[PDB]
Amino acid sequence: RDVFEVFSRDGTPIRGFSRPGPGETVVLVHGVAMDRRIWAESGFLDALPDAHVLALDLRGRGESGRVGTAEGHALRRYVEDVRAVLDRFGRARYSLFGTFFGGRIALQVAAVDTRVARAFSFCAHAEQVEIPEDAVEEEAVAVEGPGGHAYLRDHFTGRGAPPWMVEACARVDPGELGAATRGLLHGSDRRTERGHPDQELVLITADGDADLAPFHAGERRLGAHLWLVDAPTRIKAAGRLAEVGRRVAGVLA
Ligand SMILES: COC(=O)C[C@@H](NC(=O)[C@@H](NC(=O)[C@@H](/N=C1/NCC(=O)N2CC[C@@H](C)[C@H]2C(=O)N[C@@H](C(C)C)C(=O)N[C@H]1C(C)(C)C)C(C)(C)C)[C@@H](C)c1ccccc1)c1nccs1
Repeated sequence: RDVFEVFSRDGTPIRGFSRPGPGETVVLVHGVAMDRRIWAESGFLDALPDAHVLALDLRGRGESGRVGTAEGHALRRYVEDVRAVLDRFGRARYSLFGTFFGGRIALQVAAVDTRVARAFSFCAHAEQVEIPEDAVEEEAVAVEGPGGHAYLRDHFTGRGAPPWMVEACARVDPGELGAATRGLLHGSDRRTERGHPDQELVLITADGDADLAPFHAGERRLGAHLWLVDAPTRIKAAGRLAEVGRRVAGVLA
């Protein structure tokens, strides 16, 4: 792997790795309490042996610049972070894959960037969501304080998350956990749109998801394809991420 840095629209440095390959260029977008190490740890990366893989750390996570404000964590800023990565590698065609909120990011990048030929959203749908201000602020307080990593660890353990997902939370600065959480009140509630007719949009979730309605809504509204994995919940579906990688590799082939 090679490392890269790019600068987002607002000056934030965005750092990542490039794993060269002869195949399609795939850009990987992690979730809120994660960093780019999840792709190797989950087995997703080994499922794409031929692809040119680009994996960034979103702002405030991993090796990328610190933010520390809620508006700095607005959805539009993460979209700018990903588009900067698309600029550095100069391709006309990219396939994006995002986990959890990273899926929402990938969908929004697809809406605005005609270089995105495919976008895959793992365990996130594309529809409008009502965000309860009070509960999100409460969660920001929990995650940003001294007990914040333990709060997330305990929650994800108790819901059967894979170990890599449990462990990743402790690698995120508590101040950025709080700011990213508050950032969800700045634009993340809106639905995403289709960027252009030829785009391939894929949503992935647990067959046991308690709320499949918005996933079906995306099939209808966006012409998205819905992929199911065997799991009772979205968190547990993350145990199937390597398997999903193999299915992505079948599309890219
Ligand atoms: C139903 O969702 C689940 O089954 C768990 C699942 N979450 C999500 O799919 C989505 N979100 C949510 O549904 C709600 N949102 C929350 N908090 C905002 C939020 O998400 N976070 C703040 C901390 C950060 C780790 C992240 C998170 O995970 N928090 C958990 C908490 C229980 C540990 C958490 O969901 N809390 C809740 C409350 C309200 C209880 C505080 C909502 C409807 C208000 C948007 C994410 C992907 C998203 C955010 C914005 C736009 C669209 C989607 C995940 N499992 C692992 C990673 S994401």
